[PDB]
Amino acid sequence: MQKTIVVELEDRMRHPLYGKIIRTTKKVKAHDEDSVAGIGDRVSLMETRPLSATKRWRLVEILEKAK
Amino acid sequence: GSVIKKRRKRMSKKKHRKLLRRTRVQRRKLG
Amino acid sequence: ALTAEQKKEILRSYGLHETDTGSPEAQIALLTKRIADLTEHLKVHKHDHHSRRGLLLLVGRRRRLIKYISQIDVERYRSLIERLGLR
RNA sequence: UCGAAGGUGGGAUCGGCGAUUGGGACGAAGUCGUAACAAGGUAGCCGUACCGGAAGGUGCGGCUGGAUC
RNA sequence: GCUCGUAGGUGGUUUGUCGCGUUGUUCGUGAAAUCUCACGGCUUAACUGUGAGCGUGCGGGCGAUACGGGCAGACUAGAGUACUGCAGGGGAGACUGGAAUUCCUGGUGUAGCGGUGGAAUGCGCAGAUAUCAGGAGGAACACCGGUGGCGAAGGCGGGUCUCUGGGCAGUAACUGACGCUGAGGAGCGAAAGCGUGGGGAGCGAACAGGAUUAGAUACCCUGGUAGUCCACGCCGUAAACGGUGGGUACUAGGUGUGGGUUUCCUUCCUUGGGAUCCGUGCCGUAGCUAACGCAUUAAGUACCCCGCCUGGGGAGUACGGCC
RNA sequence: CAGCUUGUUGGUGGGGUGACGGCCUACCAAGGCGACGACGGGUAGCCGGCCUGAGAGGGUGUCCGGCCACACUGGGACUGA
RNA sequence: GCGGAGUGAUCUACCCAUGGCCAGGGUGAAGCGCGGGUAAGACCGCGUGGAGGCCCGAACCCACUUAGGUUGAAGACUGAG
Ligand SMILES: [Mg+2]
Ligand SMILES: [Mg+2]
Ligand SMILES: [Mg+2]
Ligand SMILES: [Mg+2]
Ligand SMILES: [Mg+2]
Ligand SMILES: [Mg+2]
Ligand SMILES: [Mg+2]
Ligand SMILES: [Mg+2]
Ligand SMILES: [Mg+2]
Ligand SMILES: [Mg+2]
Ligand SMILES: [Mg+2]
Ligand SMILES: [Mg+2]
Ligand SMILES: [Mg+2]
Ligand SMILES: [Mg+2]
Ligand SMILES: [Mg+2]
Ligand SMILES: [Mg+2]
Ligand SMILES: [Mg+2]
Ligand SMILES: [Mg+2]
Ligand SMILES: [Mg+2]
Ligand SMILES: [Mg+2]
Ligand SMILES: [Mg+2]
Ligand SMILES: [Mg+2]
Ligand SMILES: [Mg+2]
Ligand SMILES: [Mg+2]
Ligand SMILES: [Mg+2]
Ligand SMILES: [Mg+2]
Ligand SMILES: [Mg+2]
Ligand SMILES: [Mg+2]
Ligand SMILES: [Mg+2]
Ligand SMILES: [Mg+2]
Ligand SMILES: [Mg+2]
Ligand SMILES: [Mg+2]
Ligand SMILES: [Mg+2]
Ligand SMILES: [Mg+2]
Ligand SMILES: [Mg+2]
Ligand SMILES: [Mg+2]
Ligand SMILES: [Mg+2]
Ligand SMILES: [Mg+2]
Ligand SMILES: [Mg+2]
Ligand SMILES: [Mg+2]
Ligand SMILES: [Mg+2]
Ligand SMILES: [Mg+2]
Ligand SMILES: [Mg+2]
Ligand SMILES: [Mg+2]
Ligand SMILES: [Mg+2]
Ligand SMILES: [Mg+2]
Ligand SMILES: [Mg+2]
Ligand SMILES: [Mg+2]
Ligand SMILES: [Mg+2]
Ligand SMILES: [Mg+2]
Ligand SMILES: [Mg+2]
Ligand SMILES: [Mg+2]
Ligand SMILES: [Mg+2]
Ligand SMILES: [Mg+2]
Ligand SMILES: [Mg+2]
Ligand SMILES: [Mg+2]
Ligand SMILES: [Mg+2]
Ligand SMILES: [Mg+2]
Ligand SMILES: [Mg+2]
Ligand SMILES: [Mg+2]
Ligand SMILES: [Mg+2]
Ligand SMILES: [Mg+2]
Ligand SMILES: [Mg+2]
Ligand SMILES: [Mg+2]
Ligand SMILES: [Mg+2]
Ligand SMILES: [Mg+2]
Repeated sequence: MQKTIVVELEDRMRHPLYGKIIRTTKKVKAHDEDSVAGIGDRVSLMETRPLSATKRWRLVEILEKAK
Repeated sequence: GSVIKKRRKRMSKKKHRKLLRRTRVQRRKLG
Repeated sequence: ALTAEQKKEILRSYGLHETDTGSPEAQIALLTKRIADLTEHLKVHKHDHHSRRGLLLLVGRRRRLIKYISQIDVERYRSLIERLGLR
């Protein structure tokens, strides 16, 4: 989808009453000034000003490329 | 006397099946 | 079914080094052979349910093994999938 | 152009009533039986099927939450 | 009901790293009021004010890596493969064996047979029952047979052949955590039942007659249709029960029985004694339990995951929906 | 309540805004959300607090205070920071 | 009306042999391919295909309604459906 990237975030947090550690994910959008990205691509991101309706993130650096 | 608990269920199920057999036709098939 | 001299001829062709018989690839190979022959056995004898359950057991085993190999290394996954047949 | 309201239409969905009809619960010193509890007088239950005013009966398989040697 | 398996949850031993969880400290925020502590004043109080906690949480920085988590690895102990053996009613298909029941044909032979608590209906005198020979057909497979074996469960035995699944033991050859469980889902799932087509001996819901009885829509008798059997689909339920979900570790023993392996009198044959693995029973200690009882096959001691319960009826019913 | 989404998901050039932004528009691609509950149905202002409780919890959101929404019902602009 | 013997299936009923005819639209069965789905299938989505006493509708074959005709144009028709 044309210079847009989707990063699936991760977070773990203490369950409020049963006290377990719940694993909760996200699916969020980040920018690509260059539209090169495979599937996988452990990458990092930081916030920006919105560039679309649900755009809030930007890719900063790509590491351990999709193998 | 644990069989009594089975007999109550038996009677209820028996009467329900008897009602269904009384109405397996447009008595109930329409509805 | 799958006598010794019948399993060796795919042990050399699918196992790694002249004695490998328990690697992911080897296990996929002979499970696939077993599933093939047992599917022939089930195309005849349509209603041999107790052996068809054994077939599903082998299928589940091979599915766990293919997911194992796809996690551990993906190039060998690709090679084994091309040289056996998937989907 | 967009536009609330309005109009037209076919659906969706939530309710009320409804001749008639079905079961449920609770009531009373009613009528017909006696099905279960003892081997409860044919051991009883489970599923299923058929039959019977009614409990129930019977068939098939099963259980012991029954017996016998 | 059982199993497989998706998401998820959970995960053996070890090395190094990250420091996300976790954890330490500080900074900031967590308004005021409220609540708590101490004083102060409204005559005390309620109420108020001031100072100190609360503000459990969150964001930044600086520490840590014991545990959890990510990553890069390693190991064989879990798991799986290989090899050698082993037991078995595990399954499917085809062919096939004998007893027995029924019927038919004939031989004999005559007045009963059958059945019951006692009878009658009924069968027979047109030749029944009985007996002999032959034949047709269907179903189930005596003795083996067990308390046993196998299968996830449901279930599974006449024999032979063909195909086929699982399980157990031993070697340590191989892989190297690939495991466990499993919401949903899928498959299998006694009997009854349903569809189509076959088959139909015996049995036998329904039905009919006889009997019993106050009645007898029953129990008993005489017949007897579906069904029971087969092929292929459907159904998806059972006291589908051990009324006990799966996995794993540990916690006296005693005694059977089933399948392996291994050491001592080893040729004293004894096919005794011991150890070990996997079953399968009984009895029993600790422990547990309301008690009954369970008790290394736990209902004990623990951990992981799932299913389920929250008084009895109404009701596993109505409505909706799916099949 | 299992399929919801077409200006919906993104991009480009524009427009527009105080400001980023499908906020709007022309074109291009066909994406985004969801079993961690989308979409839907019902109910409801939220909170520091208040009630209860040993606490965790359960109920509740009235005085005070903070935030939001509304102003007969529904739709829209103007001035002006 | 009865009987005997003949005549008739150039009408009509059925059948037999051999020919002919059915504008134009529409729908979209099996089958066959590709893809998804899983191990394999089921199954599903697309195409393709062109089935059917299939649909609409001329010719053609009928004859439902209605009006007309009813000393008819016609001893059974015409018009409109
Ligand atoms: Mg842009
Ligand atoms: Mg008692
Ligand atoms: Mg009424
Ligand atoms: Mg009684
Ligand atoms: Mg009874
Ligand atoms: Mg009696
Ligand atoms: Mg009785
Ligand atoms: Mg019964
Ligand atoms: Mg009866
Ligand atoms: Mg029985
Ligand atoms: Mg398993
Ligand atoms: Mg599983
Ligand atoms: Mg998983
Ligand atoms: Mg994990
Ligand atoms: Mg660990
Ligand atoms: Mg004072
Ligand atoms: Mg004071
Ligand atoms: Mg105060
Ligand atoms: Mg405060
Ligand atoms: Mg091992
Ligand atoms: Mg066998
Ligand atoms: Mg014989
Ligand atoms: Mg016969
Ligand atoms: Mg004779
Ligand atoms: Mg005879
Ligand atoms: Mg290795
Ligand atoms: Mg489930
Ligand atoms: Mg099934
Ligand atoms: Mg059956
Ligand atoms: Mg049948
Ligand atoms: Mg029937
Ligand atoms: Mg039949
Ligand atoms: Mg009888
Ligand atoms: Mg009778
Ligand atoms: Mg067969
Ligand atoms: Mg049940
Ligand atoms: Mg059973
Ligand atoms: Mg149960
Ligand atoms: Mg357990
Ligand atoms: Mg044992
Ligand atoms: Mg004991
Ligand atoms: Mg207990
Ligand atoms: Mg209740
Ligand atoms: Mg129901
Ligand atoms: Mg319904
Ligand atoms: Mg547009
Ligand atoms: Mg643009
Ligand atoms: Mg712009
Ligand atoms: Mg309101
Ligand atoms: Mg309390
Ligand atoms: Mg308020
Ligand atoms: Mg008020
Ligand atoms: Mg007013
Ligand atoms: Mg202005
Ligand atoms: Mg004449
Ligand atoms: Mg003639
Ligand atoms: Mg002619
Ligand atoms: Mg002629
Ligand atoms: Mg056409
Ligand atoms: Mg087609
Ligand atoms: Mg037609
Ligand atoms: Mg023509
Ligand atoms: Mg003509
Ligand atoms: Mg005609
Ligand atoms: Mg007329
Ligand atoms: Mg005409």
